[PDB]
Amino acid sequence: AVEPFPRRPITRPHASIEVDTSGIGGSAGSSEKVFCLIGQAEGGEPNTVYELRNYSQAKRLFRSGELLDAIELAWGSNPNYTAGRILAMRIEDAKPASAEIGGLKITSKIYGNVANNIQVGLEKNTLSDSLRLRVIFQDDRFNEVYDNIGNIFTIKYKGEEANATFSVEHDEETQKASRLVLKVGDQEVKSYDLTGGAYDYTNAIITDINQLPDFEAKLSPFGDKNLESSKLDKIENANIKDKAVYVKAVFGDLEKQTAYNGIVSFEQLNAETSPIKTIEPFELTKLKGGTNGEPPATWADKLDKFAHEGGYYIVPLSSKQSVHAEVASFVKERSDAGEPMRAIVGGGFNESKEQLFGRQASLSNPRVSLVANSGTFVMDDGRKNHVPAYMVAVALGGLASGLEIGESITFKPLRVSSLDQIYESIDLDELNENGIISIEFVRNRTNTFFRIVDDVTTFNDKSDPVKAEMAVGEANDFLVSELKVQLEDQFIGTRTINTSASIIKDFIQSYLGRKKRDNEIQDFPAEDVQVIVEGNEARISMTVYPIRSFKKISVSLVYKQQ
Amino acid sequence: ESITFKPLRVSSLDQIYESIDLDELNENGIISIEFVRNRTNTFFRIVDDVTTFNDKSDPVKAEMAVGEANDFLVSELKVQLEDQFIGTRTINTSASIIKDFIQSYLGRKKRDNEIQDFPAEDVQVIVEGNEARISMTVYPIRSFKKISVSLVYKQQ
Amino acid sequence: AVEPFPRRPITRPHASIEVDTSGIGGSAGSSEKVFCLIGQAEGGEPNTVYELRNYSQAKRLFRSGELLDAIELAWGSNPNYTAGRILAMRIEDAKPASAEIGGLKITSKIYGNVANNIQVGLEKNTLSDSLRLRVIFQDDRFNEVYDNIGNIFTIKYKGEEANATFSVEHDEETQKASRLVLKVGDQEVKSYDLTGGAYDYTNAIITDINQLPDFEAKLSPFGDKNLESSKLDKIENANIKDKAVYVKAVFGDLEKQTAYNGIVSFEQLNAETSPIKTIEPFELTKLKGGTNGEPPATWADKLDKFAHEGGYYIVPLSSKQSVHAEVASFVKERSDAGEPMRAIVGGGFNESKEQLFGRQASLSNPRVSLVANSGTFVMDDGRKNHVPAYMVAVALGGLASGLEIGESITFKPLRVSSLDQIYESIDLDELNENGIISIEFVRNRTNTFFRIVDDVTTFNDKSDPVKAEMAVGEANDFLVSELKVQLEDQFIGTRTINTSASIIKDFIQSYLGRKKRDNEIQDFPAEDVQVIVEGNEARISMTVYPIRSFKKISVSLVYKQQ
Amino acid sequence: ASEAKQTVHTGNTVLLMIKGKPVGRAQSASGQREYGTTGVYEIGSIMPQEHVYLRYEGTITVERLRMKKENFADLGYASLGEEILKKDIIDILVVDNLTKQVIISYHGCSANNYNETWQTNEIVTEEIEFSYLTASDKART
Repeated sequence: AVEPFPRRPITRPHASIEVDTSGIGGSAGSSEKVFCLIGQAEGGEPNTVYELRNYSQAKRLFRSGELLDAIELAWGSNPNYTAGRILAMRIEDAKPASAEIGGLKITSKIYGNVANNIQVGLEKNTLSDSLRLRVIFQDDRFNEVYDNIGNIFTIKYKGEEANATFSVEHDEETQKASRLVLKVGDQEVKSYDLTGGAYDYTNAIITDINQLPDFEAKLSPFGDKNLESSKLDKIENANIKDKAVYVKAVFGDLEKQTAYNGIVSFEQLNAETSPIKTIEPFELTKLKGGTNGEPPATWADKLDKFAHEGGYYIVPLSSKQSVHAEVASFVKERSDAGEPMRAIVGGGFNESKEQLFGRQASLSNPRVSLVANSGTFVMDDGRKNHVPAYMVAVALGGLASGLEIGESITFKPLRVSSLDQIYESIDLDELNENGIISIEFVRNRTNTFFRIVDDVTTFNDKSDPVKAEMAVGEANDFLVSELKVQLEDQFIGTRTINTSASIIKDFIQSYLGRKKRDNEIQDFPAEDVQVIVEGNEARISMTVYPIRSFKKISVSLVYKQQ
Repeated sequence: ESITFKPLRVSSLDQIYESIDLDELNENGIISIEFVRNRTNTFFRIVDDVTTFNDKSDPVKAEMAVGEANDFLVSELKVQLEDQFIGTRTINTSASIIKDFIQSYLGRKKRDNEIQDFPAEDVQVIVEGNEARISMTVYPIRSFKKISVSLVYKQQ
Repeated sequence: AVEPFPRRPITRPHASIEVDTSGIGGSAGSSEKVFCLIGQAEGGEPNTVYELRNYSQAKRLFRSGELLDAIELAWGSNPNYTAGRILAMRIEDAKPASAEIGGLKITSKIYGNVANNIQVGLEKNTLSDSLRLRVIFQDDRFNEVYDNIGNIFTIKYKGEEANATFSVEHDEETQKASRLVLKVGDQEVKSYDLTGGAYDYTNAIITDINQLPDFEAKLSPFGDKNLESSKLDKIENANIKDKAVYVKAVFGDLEKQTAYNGIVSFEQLNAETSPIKTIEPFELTKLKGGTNGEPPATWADKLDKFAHEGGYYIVPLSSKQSVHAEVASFVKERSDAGEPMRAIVGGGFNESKEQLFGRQASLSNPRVSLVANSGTFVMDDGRKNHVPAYMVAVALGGLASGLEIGESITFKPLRVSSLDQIYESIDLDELNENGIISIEFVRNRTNTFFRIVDDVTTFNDKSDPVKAEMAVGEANDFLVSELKVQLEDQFIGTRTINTSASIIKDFIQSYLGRKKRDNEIQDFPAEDVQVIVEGNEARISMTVYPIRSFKKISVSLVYKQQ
Repeated sequence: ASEAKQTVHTGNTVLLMIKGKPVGRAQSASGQREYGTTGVYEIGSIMPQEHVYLRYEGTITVERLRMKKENFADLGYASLGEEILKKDIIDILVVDNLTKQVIISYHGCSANNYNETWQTNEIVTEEIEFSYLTASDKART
């Protein structure tokens, strides 16, 4: 994934303690499989996949949107089972805000409408021949101010002659500093030619200038001011004798002091060779152009980014049919390309059954599963988050990505406080047989839960458990992936002459033998395995029994009056 | 082990600094002493061990703990190598035996726990006549400095 | 080729240890074959091929360039399959830098733009009537100093006679000064012609003069000075009765000592028959005129330089189609001449498969293979470089160099950090079926691999493995070449008195049987060999079955109850 | 048959070194190791489900013909009396004679048993047993 945004390194050893009302609403749990999502998000940059591990990082990265509400449930949908590693990506093509004033261009790494609220301004400081910069950002409450910007160590002259003059000269084809000279009266004493060497470093120039008997070099009091001589502003005939001469690089020093501060980034304006325009102070200005784009009718380009990224149980955050059509085709190709995918979907605030039958008619791919119910969840903040069905699907997906390989989501609890719909037994039977997931309410002895009734997928034929149900498909998908990798390594890079059918047969039995010891499968008919070999090609067939699961029971009662 | 955060006998100091002042002072490469009081328990502590050298990019240069341990390590290794190899004939010596000796030296060093684990494979040698050249890779002893905590009250 | 650098002379027995950011790097492993490379590279002699056994030599001589990065890929790609020995020649026709000051023409052993950063100067040593030298190569920080240069020994005449005179004559035809006569009171004792014979060395002259009861020649302890007599300087009427008369060979002392400097060569300026411009002290001055030149439009002359070197694998670090044709023509010539070779080629960034087919259409030759993928590599010092395909070609070449003759590069892993494009299964099939070698990506539970799908040359036909699979053709190549060279030695080279066709047949069968006993060949027909003799010529024909590798496996599963 | 081409290490090809010297008149050398392997058994089935490693035992044996000079007692590599407590660890190498390449190395060797024999017409035989901490085979590649 695109790496999470960094943080400043350690400054000092200490113990930082603070208080927040919300804090961390969740975090990742230990896992192997990964969970993927896409939706509306206010933050980051578009067409990008990020690795999420903790709620705070996602919250800071994505300041607002349905994403965090979906994320929060996934890491808290169940006390024991949690989604784990998450991949996320915003749909809409947002753009940053911008401003171009006084020889500088200001842009925000944040893309969206909120970036327009960022205010940046430059002020003039006459006490030090410098500029101040202030930034204000109301929503994040991010403010930054810097003083004595653009100053580099000064020089002074000590001799008798009437004048001592200093200059900085630039390359005509790059505007970079090429030469700076020291002169005494009508004669020249020294110069530094910017072609590498000690002439690059102001630190060395301080030493070299100090070595001159008649010249003095002294540093500014406000922290480090070291800068490469290349960035120095052009200066001509700076009088050194009467007063110390200030060495200027407004752009170079500004960039260092305003380093980090990703809310604001700087570009120097090429004046309409387009020369580097002089920097000027200007009053605080709200940025403009920060916008959130519209989502296109086709997200297929967005979905392709998740390919070859090891994801599983994708969940698109949308109800409209067009998106569901794309993902169903997408996962199919992922299964073909040896990186199988499964998806969970929802139809909005449907709160009805007939619409689902039409949707289930549209979608019958075994690789996708549909959930019907919609309900309210209580966040960490306590908001009564009333959400469509496809948000409930995330809770199921978050649970599934945490659950082990060989166990189903069936009959397990859920965090949901309340639901919009509760169905009859016959309604559940018809709904379940249609191939749709539902959530049921159970109460006994004053103990209330919400449970997953089943794990059946949109595929219809019950005659193929590997197609119909998640438990068979999920375990089967990982099994073939593991077996396929081992077989490729063992056999492909070897000579045909020493290989034969019988050795292939023994390898399979050993692989299935060690698998059985781990109990990931039921026992297998070892004899059923048989092989054919011809030249560079071989064919294999094997028989294996699946992992069952007990679903229904029947009881009766009799009273004998004694 | 470093002098960092350890106490001191001092009864009182002339100066006490702010957190920002300490940060600027520490980053400049200057040692300072801080006053700590909690639950009516007062100490004076060494904030850090950084030296006058500026570049944080070279821990062996910047900090005492890396340099001090490194100084003794090379002194011990240098003496052993001089005794083992110099007073011997070149004809019976080769690169491979040199490589094994280094691994054994670093092997016994690791058992004593004076160093972190090392990538034994990275060691490689060249030999030519009376001269030989060696390069090795080793990992240092780390030290945990800063932590971050947060609090949340849920009213229950 | 030439192993360029011999030992550095040492002074003291000691052990020194110094921390550093970087180490000595990789090393050449044991190998049957040799790997040839050409590319942009700073340092070394142009149009000269250097053999490298260690990365240290590569740094020391090929001071920088993409070529040096290629060597790192060759040895760093896989520790198990580390690449073998290397032959390298820089494409750039660099020039030396020169300085002509103080009676001396000074030139750089280094070739390139770096050479202008060399500074050399002479100084006058008033303490002993001698000249002094300092050499500083600032980029490598190499500082050298010589003192008391030129003065060999001092003569004193001890008698009471009025005048003793020392004289040395000069020959204008050859500019030599080859006589040395001691005269006292207008009477001569001996004269030493410095043109060899009786007084070839100054050692004999010192012995001769010391024997004279009235004279003593005493050796200067500052530097070994046993120069040949012909190198003594022009001297005219020096008073021997004085405190000290010096015998001087300014260039001779310079010629010996300066030969050991690692940066500089010295020449004695002839005035511009012109007499000698006097060697005199001068300021430490930069050398000038050293440049990298330009690469040739045609690399054929460079490739011809590698003939009769045994490097089976050659890789040009370029994407030019014409250059590829030059190598293919060159390899074709060598293979027919009796020196088999293989060329590995790959061009540009993320080049279109159609453009790959365009290269295939232009070029279809079993002696060459075309690589399509471009990616990035993490290298020493932590730097990661995004590079064209021909750098990937080096990794394939370095890998194939390390692998044994009978083992193909097929399916073996690769360390490359990432690739520009991730080809699909169908995308990969199109390339491989059209004679394009590619890289495949796979993912484990928590691991990722980049694999070489198969061995294929640009030649498209699948009918003949030797044409298609370079590994198979390579096995045939080394088999025949090793056989013939051995056969040449026994019958042609070694004096053979008699020979029959049947004897040759037996020797061939003996050779093949040995290979099978070493597992180099799996099977062959014993009776297929043919031998014909015709005067001074013999024809040999035989067949051997190529080895077959394991390619395809097809698997099917059946789930069942119980 | 030839020196280089023989795929098998004959006794001739091998050389034994200690502390930068060869061991003269060596006759035999054996190295034995035990990983302390054990099987895991449970109530469910008799068959062992897994195998694990518990303890590492490593010993090397050497025999030698007592030279009139440079014996282990003379050379200090072995000790008889209380001086053993003043003897540090030793490292042994087994070497390829042709190129002085390393074949296998024993690290941290310390003595266990020391045996000596004298007889009327036989050559004096000196034997010694070393226990070591680890054994490594690296620098070959």
